[PDB]
Amino acid sequence: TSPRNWCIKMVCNPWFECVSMLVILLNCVTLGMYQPCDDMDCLSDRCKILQVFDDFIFIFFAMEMVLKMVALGIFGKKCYLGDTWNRLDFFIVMAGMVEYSLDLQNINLSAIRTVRVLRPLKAINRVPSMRILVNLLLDTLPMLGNVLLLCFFVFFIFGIIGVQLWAGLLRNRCFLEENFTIQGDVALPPYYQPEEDDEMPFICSLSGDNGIMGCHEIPPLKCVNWNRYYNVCRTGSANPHKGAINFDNIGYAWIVIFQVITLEGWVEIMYYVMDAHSFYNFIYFILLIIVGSFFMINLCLVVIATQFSETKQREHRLMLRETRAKLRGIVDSKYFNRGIMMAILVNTVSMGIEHHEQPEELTNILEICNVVFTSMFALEMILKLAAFGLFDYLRNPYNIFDSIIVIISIWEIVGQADGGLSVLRTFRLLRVLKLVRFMPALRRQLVVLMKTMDNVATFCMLLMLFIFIFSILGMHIFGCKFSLRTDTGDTVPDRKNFDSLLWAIVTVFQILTQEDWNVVLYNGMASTSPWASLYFVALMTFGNYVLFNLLVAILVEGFQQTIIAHKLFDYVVLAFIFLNCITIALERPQIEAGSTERIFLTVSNYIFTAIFVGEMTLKVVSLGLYFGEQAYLRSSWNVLDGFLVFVSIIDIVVSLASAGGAKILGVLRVLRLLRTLRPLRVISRAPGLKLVVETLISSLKPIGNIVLICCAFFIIFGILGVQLFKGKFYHCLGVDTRNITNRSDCMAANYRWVHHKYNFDNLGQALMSLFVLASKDGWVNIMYNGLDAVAVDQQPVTNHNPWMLLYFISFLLIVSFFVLNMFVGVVVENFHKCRQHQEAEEARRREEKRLRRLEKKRRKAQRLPYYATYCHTRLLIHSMCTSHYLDIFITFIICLNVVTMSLEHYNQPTSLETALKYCNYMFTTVFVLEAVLKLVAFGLRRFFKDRWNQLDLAIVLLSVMGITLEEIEINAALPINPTIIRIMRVLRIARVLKLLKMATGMRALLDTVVQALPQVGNLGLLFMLLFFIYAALGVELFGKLVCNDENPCEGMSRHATFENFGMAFLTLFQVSTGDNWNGIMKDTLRDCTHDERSCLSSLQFVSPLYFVSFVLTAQFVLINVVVAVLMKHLDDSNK
Ligand SMILES: CC(C)CCC[C@@H](C)[C@H]1CC[C@H]2[C@@H]3CC=C4C[C@@H](OC(=O)CCC(=O)O)CC[C@]4(C)[C@H]3CC[C@]12C
Ligand SMILES: CC(C)CCC[C@@H](C)[C@H]1CC[C@H]2[C@@H]3CC=C4C[C@@H](OC(=O)CCC(=O)O)CC[C@]4(C)[C@H]3CC[C@]12C
Ligand SMILES: CC(C)CCC[C@@H](C)[C@H]1CC[C@H]2[C@@H]3CC=C4C[C@@H](OC(=O)CCC(=O)O)CC[C@]4(C)[C@H]3CC[C@]12C
Ligand SMILES: *[C@@H]1O[C@H](CO)[C@@H](O)[C@H](O)[C@H]1NC(C)=O
Ligand SMILES: *[C@@H]1O[C@H](CO)[C@@H](O)[C@H](O)[C@H]1NC(C)=O
Ligand SMILES: [Ca+2]
Ligand SMILES: [Ca+2]
Repeated sequence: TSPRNWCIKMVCNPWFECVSMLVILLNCVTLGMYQPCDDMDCLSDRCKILQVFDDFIFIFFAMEMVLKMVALGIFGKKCYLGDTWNRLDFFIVMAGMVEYSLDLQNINLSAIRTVRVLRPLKAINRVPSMRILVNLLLDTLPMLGNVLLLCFFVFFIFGIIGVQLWAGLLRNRCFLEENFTIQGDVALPPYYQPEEDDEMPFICSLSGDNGIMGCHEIPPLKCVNWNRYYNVCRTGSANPHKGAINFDNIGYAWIVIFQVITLEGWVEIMYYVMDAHSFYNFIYFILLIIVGSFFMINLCLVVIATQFSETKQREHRLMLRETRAKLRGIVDSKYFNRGIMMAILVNTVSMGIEHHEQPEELTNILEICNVVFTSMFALEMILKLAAFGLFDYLRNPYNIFDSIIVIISIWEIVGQADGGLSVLRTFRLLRVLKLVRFMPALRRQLVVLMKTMDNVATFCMLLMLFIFIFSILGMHIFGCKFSLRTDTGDTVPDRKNFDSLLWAIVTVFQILTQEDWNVVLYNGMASTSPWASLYFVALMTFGNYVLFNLLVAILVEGFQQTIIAHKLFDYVVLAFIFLNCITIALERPQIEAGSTERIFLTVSNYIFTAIFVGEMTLKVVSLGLYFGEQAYLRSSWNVLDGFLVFVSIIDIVVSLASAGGAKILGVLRVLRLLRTLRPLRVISRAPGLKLVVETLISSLKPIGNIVLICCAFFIIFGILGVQLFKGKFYHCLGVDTRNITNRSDCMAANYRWVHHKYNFDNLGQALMSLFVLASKDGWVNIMYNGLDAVAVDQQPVTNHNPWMLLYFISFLLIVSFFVLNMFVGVVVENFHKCRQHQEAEEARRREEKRLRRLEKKRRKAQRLPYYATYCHTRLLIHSMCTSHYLDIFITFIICLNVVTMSLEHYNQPTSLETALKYCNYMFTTVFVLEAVLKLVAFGLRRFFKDRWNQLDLAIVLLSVMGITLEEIEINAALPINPTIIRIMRVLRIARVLKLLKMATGMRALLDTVVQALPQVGNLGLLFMLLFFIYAALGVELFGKLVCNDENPCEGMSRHATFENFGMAFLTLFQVSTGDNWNGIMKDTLRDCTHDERSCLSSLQFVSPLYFVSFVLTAQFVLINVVVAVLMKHLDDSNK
């Protein structure tokens, strides 16, 4: 109409969307300027100007809203409320109007002002690529409810189990005696805490609750041992982490289960529970890890990738002067090119050598060699411009980059006054990048990565929008509420605060990477309210388990003589190797010299070596050592077996050479390390594992180029870190660590000059610190050291140079991009091979599948025995009482059961106890009723043929078993062990399993997982083998590492030390989960008090290599498990 026609031209004008983006970004800038610490009631200048700015922003938002209503209509498809984001704009408009009205009404109510944080989200609609991507995500969300139902199942089951086991157990601190007598000056706290303010609480074990740490393990204070008076412990206090880690409610149990889904703070709460209730809760926590933290979030990855696959496909289916020429000859010689490669490579090596406290001669050699390299590069400059001409030299921009490098180097040499030595020397690293001009594979790989980034960029903007929104939300709700209290005369703010958008964004990025996100979880749950954990739950879930899986999907679909008998010899030698494994898992560094088991271990080594040399001889006489083709050493596995048996022989020889063992103890160490390497022939002696290892290697070449590029970036950033941080990672750890600046001040105080184990002095230490950074573990402390670092021998000061956040976070982003590229390369590599196999066997498989549709035709009507029950008083039972009208009742009763179990907590009302008793009676009675109903509906044939009525009968049998024991405590018929009652209650949870019948999506998805168990099981066996090998190897390397007060541990707390074997298997699992693995490797590399050779040994060479290699192999194995699940899911999508 005419009124509509007046404004449609302006509304449809792209100038309107341009000014919409302008004001959206201006609104983002206005939201970013909030200073929660300083903007107190907005009694400041910038507060007032920002209020005016936001006022104008809301005025324009209201104006554009009314313009679009009066130009497009309301409440219709063509109308304004047609697109989703228009409704969102209306939502912010309404919320802002409400906030403005309450501002007029003089009602502060700082909770609707916390809707401003949603205003940046409007930028999604006013960007085409962003709008398409977000619409695709919103369309793939409704198909994610299945894995969200899996999430609910394996959160609720573990929440019920946790609340039923450890309801309030975490609270029992160790108190003084009940009637305590003190002469005077009562300084004893009511209970015992090792650290101040219950930072590391002392959760005991109750009398009857067979924990481990039971108040007789108290640290003897070292006068009078005041600690021994903490005798009895009772369940009344605040519970650990300022009341944040407990199992009282089911919300708190869900918080803890989430904390172990993200694999952060796993061990701390694990040992909290072990202290509280029982040592055997490791089954609970390890099962939760394996099920949730790996089989859930990676099923989330699989589901998002798949759903985005056919959601891309669905939308896609809707559409569907004479010397100049002579001087060139020297250039294109293919050997001069290699000579300049060698020059550049040795220049890189020269830049890598520099370290802290250089010898005076060494830096001179470095600068002279720099001059030589700059002279050679300038010679190439002048040569190529002459022999080619100006245009030809400038035709290729690689030569332009070379000229830039030469100019910068020359200026650096010339600029010997100031400034040049600070930046241009740091710019020397550009010469490393000249290799791209030469390596042919790293051109194609880099171009492919840029082709990917052609799709990543919009998703990067989406991620930045998301992180900005949540950083603003954090500033709003956590501003000035994270203030750590006074310890030196002032309440210094926590480093992971939310007081400024710089710190807000760094903290939100840190939370997304899952490093010390539990600390901010606790300090935001103990400051505002326990409901503040929803902030972190939403942040982590949308970021990691939705958005990052979305990016993975984006990339994946962007790409897409003597007699010989060999009947059971392999199987029997596999059994022998397993027995060898059993005796390898025993060589703990705790056996007394000459003990009974020591002799057994020696003789077992001898007999196993005899068996292996026997099979060696059998194989070689069957084949021949190297005597022609088809010999013993013509396969990789046979060569490995030969190497292992030869190592065992030479180790036995050296052991028999024990007489005069000096100077060969290192040789014994090396032979023992290879002895740990020994249990690896199971791969050779098994077909499935051998095939899987072959496939794992075949899936490593396609990502080999990306691995080389990422190692090159590690070297580049290592040299950069060496430049930036040389002697700056030294601090005076002492009583004060205050009012002191340089090391001379510390030596005046005589505290200590502590040298961090993670620092950038050498390039090897820089590379180890960079690997710790790039594993998104322990990287926050490294970053804090970087920002704090000041100079060679003075105290780092807090946030001295925040600009180094760029280094420490750009490294994380580049390594993350390369890791996602390795993951997608592995996925697409498996895709090709599995696709071929599919074609072939599935063509034959779709022949028999039409044969199976003919089988259903056959199925037909075999006079189904409904008549036998019809008119037999079951005329209603078989049909009218087995229909979906009767099973909705079962599902409703199950949901009521779920919400009843979700009500148990600590100190619950006894009235509520009896209410749950009656509800449980109701549920059990109706379950028995429906079991009888189906039993009379049909006879014993389908009773076991259904295979699900079996499940219902098992559930009702367990239920009636549980309820009967309750009556025993009413009539006091017999004293029943409370453990049996606990088992019955904790296994009442099995009534959830009946939801699996109607959740046909659960059946489909879990099945799709199930027919991946060939590959998943084989990789799991390989992964257990990796744990075995690396655990034995760690037992011998780090076994003698004593954990005590004299050696204050950081990562190996109580049962994670490498002392025994199993205590090393636990810590290898903990490293595999990436929880405080860097801490553990900090414990391993540690100069001791000369009490053992291990600290003073070559552990610096092998411990970082140990941990790095284990982390890499574990991650690769788990990635290939995920990939196998993904390809089986896509093959199921084919069928
Ligand atoms: C739906 C969830 C999973 C994602 C959406 C995130 C936010 C919309 C929610 C999740 C966490 C909630 C916060 C949890 C904690 C806080 C502090 C909490 O503490 C207070 O009572 C402060 C009272 C005051 O400041 O006067 C009040 C609710 C609030 C603001 C909540 C506001 C709304 C939040 C940020
Ligand atoms: C399947 C096999 C090839 C690998 C897995 C074997 C482990 C499950 C078993 C085999 C030997 C067992 C170890 C045998 C010896 C020890 C030392 C033992 O501690 C002590 O002897 C000191 C305390 C004391 O002496 O009473 C604790 C059990 C432990 C770690 C056992 C942990 C579990 C182990 C490693
Ligand atoms: C390639 C990325 C994925 C990981 C790189 C792993 C290794 C190549 C790095 C990590 C740990 C580094 C080692 C860490 C410790 C040292 C410091 C330095 O040893 C010293 O302290 C010298 C003084 C002395 O102890 O005598 C020699 C380099 C070295 C072996 C480093 C050599 C290079 C290592 C093995
Ligand atoms: C440190 O220096 C300050 C200077 O202001 C002084 O007041 C203080 O007594 C010194 N010592 C300690 C332990 O703080
Ligand atoms: C180190 O700090 C002290 C503080 O008393 C100062 O006097 C001195 O100049 C500083 N620098 C040195 C010792 O090189
Ligand atoms: Ca982690
Ligand atoms: Ca951590």
